[PDB]
Amino acid sequence: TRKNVLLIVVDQWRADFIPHLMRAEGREPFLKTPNLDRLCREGLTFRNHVTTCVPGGPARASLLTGLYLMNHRAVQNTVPLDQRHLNLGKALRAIGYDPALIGYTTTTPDPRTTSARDPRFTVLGDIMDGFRSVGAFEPNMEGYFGWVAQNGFELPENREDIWLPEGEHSVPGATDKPSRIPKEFSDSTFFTERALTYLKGRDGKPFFLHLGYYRPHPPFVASAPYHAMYKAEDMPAPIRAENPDAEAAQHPLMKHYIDHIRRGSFFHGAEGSGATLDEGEIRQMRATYCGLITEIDDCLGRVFAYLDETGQWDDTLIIFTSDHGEQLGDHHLLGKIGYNAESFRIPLVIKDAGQNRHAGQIEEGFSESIDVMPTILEWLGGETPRACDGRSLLPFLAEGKPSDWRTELHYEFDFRDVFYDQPQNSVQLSQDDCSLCVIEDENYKYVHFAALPPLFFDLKADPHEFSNLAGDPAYAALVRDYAQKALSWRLSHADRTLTHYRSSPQGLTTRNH
Amino acid sequence: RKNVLLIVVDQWRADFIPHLMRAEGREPFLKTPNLDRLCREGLTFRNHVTTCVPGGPARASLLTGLYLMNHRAVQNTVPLDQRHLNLGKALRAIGYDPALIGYTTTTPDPRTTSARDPRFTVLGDIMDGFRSVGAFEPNMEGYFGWVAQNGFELPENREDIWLPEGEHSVPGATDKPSRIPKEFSDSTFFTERALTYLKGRDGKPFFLHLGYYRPHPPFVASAPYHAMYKAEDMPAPIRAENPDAEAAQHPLMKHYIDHIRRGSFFHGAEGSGATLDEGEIRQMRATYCGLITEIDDCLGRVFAYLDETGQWDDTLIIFTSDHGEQLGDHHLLGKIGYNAESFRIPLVIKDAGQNRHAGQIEEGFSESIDVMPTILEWLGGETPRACDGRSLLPFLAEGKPSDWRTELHYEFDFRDVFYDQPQNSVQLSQDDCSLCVIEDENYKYVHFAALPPLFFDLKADPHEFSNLAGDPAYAALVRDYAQKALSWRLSHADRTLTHYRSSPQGLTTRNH
Amino acid sequence: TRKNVLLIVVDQWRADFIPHLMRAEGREPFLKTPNLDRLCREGLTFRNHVTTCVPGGPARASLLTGLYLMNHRAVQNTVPLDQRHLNLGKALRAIGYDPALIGYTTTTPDPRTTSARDPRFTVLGDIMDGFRSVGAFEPNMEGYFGWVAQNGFELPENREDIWLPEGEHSVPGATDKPSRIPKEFSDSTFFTERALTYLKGRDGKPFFLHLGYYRPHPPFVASAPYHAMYKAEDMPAPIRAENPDAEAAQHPLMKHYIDHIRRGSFFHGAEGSGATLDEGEIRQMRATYCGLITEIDDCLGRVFAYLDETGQWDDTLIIFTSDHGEQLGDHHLLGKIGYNAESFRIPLVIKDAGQNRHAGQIEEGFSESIDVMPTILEWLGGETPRACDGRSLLPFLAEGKPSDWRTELHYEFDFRDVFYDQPQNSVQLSQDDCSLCVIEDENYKYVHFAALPPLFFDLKADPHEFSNLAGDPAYAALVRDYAQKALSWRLSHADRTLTHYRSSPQGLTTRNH
Ligand SMILES: [Zn+2]
Ligand SMILES: [Zn+2]
Ligand SMILES: [Zn+2]
Repeated sequence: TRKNVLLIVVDQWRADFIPHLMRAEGREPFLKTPNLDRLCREGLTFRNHVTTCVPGGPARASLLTGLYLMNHRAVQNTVPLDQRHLNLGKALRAIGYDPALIGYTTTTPDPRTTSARDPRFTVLGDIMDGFRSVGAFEPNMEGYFGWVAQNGFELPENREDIWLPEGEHSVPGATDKPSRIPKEFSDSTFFTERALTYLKGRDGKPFFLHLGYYRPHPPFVASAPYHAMYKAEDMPAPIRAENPDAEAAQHPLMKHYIDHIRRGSFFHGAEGSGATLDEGEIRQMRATYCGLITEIDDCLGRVFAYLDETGQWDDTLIIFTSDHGEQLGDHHLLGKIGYNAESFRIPLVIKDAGQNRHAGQIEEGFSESIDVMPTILEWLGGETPRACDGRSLLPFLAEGKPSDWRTELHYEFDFRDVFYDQPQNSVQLSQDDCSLCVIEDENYKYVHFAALPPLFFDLKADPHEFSNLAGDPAYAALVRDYAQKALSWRLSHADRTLTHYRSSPQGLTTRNH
Repeated sequence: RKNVLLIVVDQWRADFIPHLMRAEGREPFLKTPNLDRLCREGLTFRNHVTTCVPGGPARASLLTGLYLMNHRAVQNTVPLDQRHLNLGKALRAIGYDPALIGYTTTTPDPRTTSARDPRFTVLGDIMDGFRSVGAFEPNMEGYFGWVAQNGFELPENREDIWLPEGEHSVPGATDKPSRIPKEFSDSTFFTERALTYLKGRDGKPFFLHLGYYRPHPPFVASAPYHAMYKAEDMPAPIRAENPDAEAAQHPLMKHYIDHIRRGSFFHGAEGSGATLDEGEIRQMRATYCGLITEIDDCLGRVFAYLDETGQWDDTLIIFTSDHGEQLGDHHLLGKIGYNAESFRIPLVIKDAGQNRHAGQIEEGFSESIDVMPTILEWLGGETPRACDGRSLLPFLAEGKPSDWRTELHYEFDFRDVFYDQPQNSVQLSQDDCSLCVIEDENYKYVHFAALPPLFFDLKADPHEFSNLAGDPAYAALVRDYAQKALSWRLSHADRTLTHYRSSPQGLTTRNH
Repeated sequence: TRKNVLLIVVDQWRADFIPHLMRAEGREPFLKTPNLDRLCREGLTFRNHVTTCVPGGPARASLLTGLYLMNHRAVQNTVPLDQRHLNLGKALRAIGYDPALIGYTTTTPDPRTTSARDPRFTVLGDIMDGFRSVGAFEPNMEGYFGWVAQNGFELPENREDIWLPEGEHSVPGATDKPSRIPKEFSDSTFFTERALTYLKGRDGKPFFLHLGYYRPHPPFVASAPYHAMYKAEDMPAPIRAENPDAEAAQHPLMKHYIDHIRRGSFFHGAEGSGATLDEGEIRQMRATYCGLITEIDDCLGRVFAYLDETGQWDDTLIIFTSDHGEQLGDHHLLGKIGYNAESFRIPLVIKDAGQNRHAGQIEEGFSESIDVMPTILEWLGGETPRACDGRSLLPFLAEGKPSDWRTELHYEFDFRDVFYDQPQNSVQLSQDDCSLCVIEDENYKYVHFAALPPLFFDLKADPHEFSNLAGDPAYAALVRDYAQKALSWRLSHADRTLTHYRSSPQGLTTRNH
């Protein structure tokens, strides 16, 4: 009996940019993703999914280890992932699968096990040990640019200028002008061709493949025709306080980011404050973001076609997800940082082999990126490792939400200094005191900071997190309650590596409950 | 020439230190002349706690500088991941031989030793990274063989040496001596190993962990210590109306009242730990002081040798206990649960030379995890990045650093081990069988992972009888303490590699 | 300031197929290698280089760890390489260089660090830990066949039938017909393409690249026009004994190989004994073999072009070599097996940076495959690891053969049973007794078997190893001496990982001599 797994991981794709969910609420989608729509219609779409941390580094450690950031300790980009942790790659090998990966993991190696001069200590990060690279973005995007260059397209002196907007009158920033690279040499095409190459090599033998897409990560410019596909005026408006300073008044960490986030990190060549973008420009960006999205969908179309032609579609567990979200103007922020819901809320669509008993349904239960790894391993016939914080989602594909499933969503962020951003200057704390965790449900959200003020939100009254109730004596019992939940969640999720073992007079044994 | 002598007694309560009784205006109800010497020449810390219980957790913390939340040796019989740097490994790194006497009750790491390994057969064994120079060993064979080799005839069942004298003497709280003379006591044994080690060193610099088993039970003493102290001159137990009144406070208290047995505290006895009368509890307390005095006599022997050989003034001497003991407080026997008497332990530090703070009594909030950093940096080393604890040296200089902790912290995990199954009582799986405590001079907040929490007003209710955590009027305070506890957890997440960075320039490191 | 190493490693390319050396000897070359000729013209050609063991797995382990087989213990294909041993990848990372690699290493993993179900324990071998893979043959050649499918070429049901000769009923075996794959999709073009991709991605940044070719490894069939590039009539005749049995009678190990080697392992779909190929058939094979070589040369052309275009040629150390030789019908043998010189004799050409001071010259010092790794590491500024048996060749590019250079060549072969061949059933020995070592110089060769008769050859009279003297009482003193040399070698090359260390009153110390 052949079983395949296709993990599709996009980067920076928000939860609320999924047509199938828009349609269930009664809205007409403002973008098109027909191939995703097929996955959706044929599988289970998760409405309330979060990555348990951001940015890419931490988010991928959580995704590829089943561990919360509090256990995996890859707290930011550039911070080492301890190699004691069992990653998805190493686990799949232990059950006979070859862990093929396309994309990147943005992982910083363990310094105890590699030379200080290792080139990998020179970039944000590199591919996690334990996977087989079959199409790397590679440090500095070299895999891609080499591939562009070997395809006979002549790149500019400064290679990233392929993402300047086209035409010698066009200002960098939000744009309706295409990029300077053709769609047949887009990074999304690059990864897709690597998938097709790999799958064709396999020639019907069972596979695991992590298919990583860079998009819709910035820079926010798209190859033709995706640049003009959608109109600014059809995009939803950003949700924000009256001006950048009103937003900044909420919390010191909010202020650092409002005061520090640059347009140049989201639009190639652009200059100035991300927070000072006007509504018109955010709308345009947003439409470019929709283009990038639809290109991925066109791309998934090719991968699905090859599975159909080779009779593999019904043999394959396809999971579609993102590593993290993106502010996209919400609360005057660009990117993924801080405590706001849009940075953590990501899509999850799972299509079982065969005809899916819940095909087309929308699951409301609270899932977390740490759940993916246990799901895959259980589905391929293996055990969920003891150390994992996450739990297999497979019951959702069966009877439904287990009776003891989590009742709140959990996520974390660590803002200690790295080489390109120094929150600690703004916040005046040392690195071991720069974190927060979040506890959220249908009615409230509590953000607790290691050593700064807490935030509490009535999501019925204030669903966009504008009014901190945390200092209001009238809410003492409620904030108590949520602090207590958060505390119990920590206690219950201390490291589990060896805590199930026991010496006894009858020798070493294991406890299963 | 710098020496370190770490005396770790077992089960010795914070509030059985004469020096502190005297400062409080009381007449010591026991005598510890030698420890009294240390306190007079040194600093006594009055608010010191072990960050967990029982003996393997407490010692993992003590010997790694890590809270239970990071060392994960959450109970006796639960393995200690060997990734964690221990005191002995650290000492070797700064050129000290980590000589150890007694025991650490450490369960080894399954990933680095065979399942058939004999050490997975006992509660625990000496920790990797030390030089054993006098092992209680597993099953206490090191001691027993020493008794046998000294020519003392042992009974069929060896532990019957701690049956009380006389074939008509009732096992239990007893006024009769043990069936072994003091010259073959376990405390005499450990002391003889200590003296052998020290004399072998012949003046060369030294680290030594001098472990004693006492006042661990059984609560029975060699002559004359059985009689030395009187049950009429002991402090009364502080407890509720009856077992059930106390049981009713919390489901874990119920578990322990309902299950602690007398045989775990007096050899061959049986019946319930909770149902001892105040008369019996006081007799027990008399035996305990006896065993305490016997340790003091022993340390006299070890201190004497230090004086003779000119080493006393070079030797950082640290006196402490792995954990406390209820002694019938709250109808409990042992070191379990959340009550302060299981966690409050002694700490007395005598520096080299003349002590700037000789005889003084420190009030700052110290924790067992601080001991290791203290030793290491005293001998010229660094405090490892990974340690939750902090060096105590500033207290022996100018005093409490302006950024010292303002609360005490301690944890307890009560998952099923092979001789007690609290999961049956409280109906939780193992990963939810834990609590942490957060305590200052005014309140204490005991938070459970999956049972109702406890909150006490320490002024009005210094002995933890009236849970206030469900009083709506207390919402804001109970929040505050959950809030502190939550910040402590966040702030004390594992730090092994979280200080490193990659950069355009290569691998670097943040100090702050 | 800028320093590149390109290590080119071909497979099964004999040392006596190097035009530069043939011209030096006075012979008109029977094949063409202009691009290799350029390296020779500009660099140093070593006429007496050997691989210290065969076949692929073991030879590569030696090449890439600097260790003799007596120390790396990867004694055959399928046998694990202990990971305690430090390889080229790991060394390079420790001096700041990315260990990019193309091709394959056929390394069996270390079972103590990897699960028993790891799919890498299912193939002959896979890529060695420590290298970055930027162009894998992959297990099964999937990487290549994936790249052919994706180029739009329609592969047969049994993919490997691309190497059946052209035509409805051309007889498999030594052939003059082309293969059924166009040259634009040959394996040689695949490895090349991946090379160019890699270099184009680097974009001037210093690099290390292991550029591996599969050719001229069998099957012996070539894409058009390489199939008819050379004529049987012009190919050197095989050197062999009068008949197979006569060859067999020299030693039980030879007899086992004569009796078991099949034409199918060298011509795809062929049947019969490789031993029984007549000389016409062998000459045909030799011609096709030259076919594949010149295809490689053509390919090195494109790579050298790109270094020339980009101004990198003068900044690049280029080392050209092979993992092992090939009997190519000599002694009635096909493959790389036993003790004969042609299985071990391999090419080495080294072009230093700048204008080489020994350009064109031919070095005669005895070099071994183990010396390559130290050479590269010293040239890049690092140190020769203390464990290495090999020694740096850079003095040859400076003043010349060091005054204490080895005075003999050493190589080894272990013939314990593997899944696809079982010499233990022929020679009746247990696996720890199934080895030989060779010691050879310009005048004598000694072959020492662990548990079979030894062999001794006078190479002036009998340069082709036909007349074993080892049992002639008149050579007892000479055999003694060579056995004594062999013994002294074993003793002086015992594992050095930690033997330079000492405890002392002062603490831990190191002894440099
Ligand atoms: Zn990302
Ligand atoms: Zn203890
Ligand atoms: Zn080979």
